Amino acid sequence: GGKKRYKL
Amino acid sequence: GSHSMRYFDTAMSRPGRGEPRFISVGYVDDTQFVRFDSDAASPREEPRAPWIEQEGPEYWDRNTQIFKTNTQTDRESLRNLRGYYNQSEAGSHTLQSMYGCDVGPDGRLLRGHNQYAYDGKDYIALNEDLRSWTAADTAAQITQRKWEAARVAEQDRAYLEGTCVEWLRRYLENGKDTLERADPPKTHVTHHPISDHEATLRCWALGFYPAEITLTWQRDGEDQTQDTELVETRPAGDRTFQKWAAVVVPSGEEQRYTCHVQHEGLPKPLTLRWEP
Amino acid sequence: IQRTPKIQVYSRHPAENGKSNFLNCYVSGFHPSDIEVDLLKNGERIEKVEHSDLSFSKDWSFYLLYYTEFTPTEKDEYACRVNHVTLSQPKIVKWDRDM
Repeated sequence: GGKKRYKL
Repeated sequence: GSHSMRYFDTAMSRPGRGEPRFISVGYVDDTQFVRFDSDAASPREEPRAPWIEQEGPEYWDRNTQIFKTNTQTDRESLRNLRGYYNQSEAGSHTLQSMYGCDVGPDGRLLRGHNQYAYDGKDYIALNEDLRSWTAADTAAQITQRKWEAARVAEQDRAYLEGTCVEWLRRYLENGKDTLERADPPKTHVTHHPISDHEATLRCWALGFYPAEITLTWQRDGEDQTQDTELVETRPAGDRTFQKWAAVVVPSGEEQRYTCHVQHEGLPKPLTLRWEP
Repeated sequence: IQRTPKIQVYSRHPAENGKSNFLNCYVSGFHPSDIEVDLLKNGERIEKVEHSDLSFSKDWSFYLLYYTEFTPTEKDEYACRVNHVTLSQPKIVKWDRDM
């Protein structure tokens, strides 16, 4: 399962 | 250790040709199991391996949502990135993400990963402690400040130590017949005369999985590292890989050469020689 | 930065004239990801060519496998034509049954 990542 | 789950996300802007394309492929070791492409007629997380198909509707929906959200976030990051580097809106740029976890034979976390590259160059990475960051430059330091302020590393750690390791363990169980099976290489040495004076000895390894392998040629038991031509391990297309190493030897001296093959599906490493 | 594609043309199984097989063109080590690959049969483009989902290695360079079912013969020449931003004109690599 993936993960919601954060904006750089 | 023995297994890894990893996601490889690529966001590429294309000014004048729509919004930045986003693609994400997930792998368990050298086996791809999912893909997502914002350019698909109807973008959704889809199975690319048999053992993942058993996951329910809820699994596919949640991951489709996670990737639609990552598509939006990478588009926002590409915009930010352009500003960090004082770049114009006219050029095409790439943001890649590589994240996941590795587990030992006992299934416990060996290490987590969460790193980024902008235009092919390392940008920022979560350190092995899953608590701090390494920024490659002053633009990445802006990202670092922001992530530190929002305590982002804590969330990543929670994912990498829990959710991630749990999924990998579940995939390993569901796809054990292939994921946990090492197919040893089928090996042989070919011989190709170049002139009356030299011939090429090529040592082959085919049908092996996983991709990790070492092929080395020795002359009189001495490694021929500088004189060996090695091609990059390549996918055969049936989940297995192939590779070869060649050496140009003087005619009549072929028997002084031996190829050594090391692969985890081999009980003991092989030693081969050209058998005319 | 930009990296030029490494290219390998080969069959899934050792070639045997008359036996059906798969012709592969594996392009790797390139950046950025836009690349054009055609599998050629006697200079002509093969239309039934599929490819893997874009992925990349630990060093961030991309890799793709393009493939098609084919039956090797003694006469037929096969090749892989690749174009990328790092190349002036398409690079063509001929299939060598022993490579």
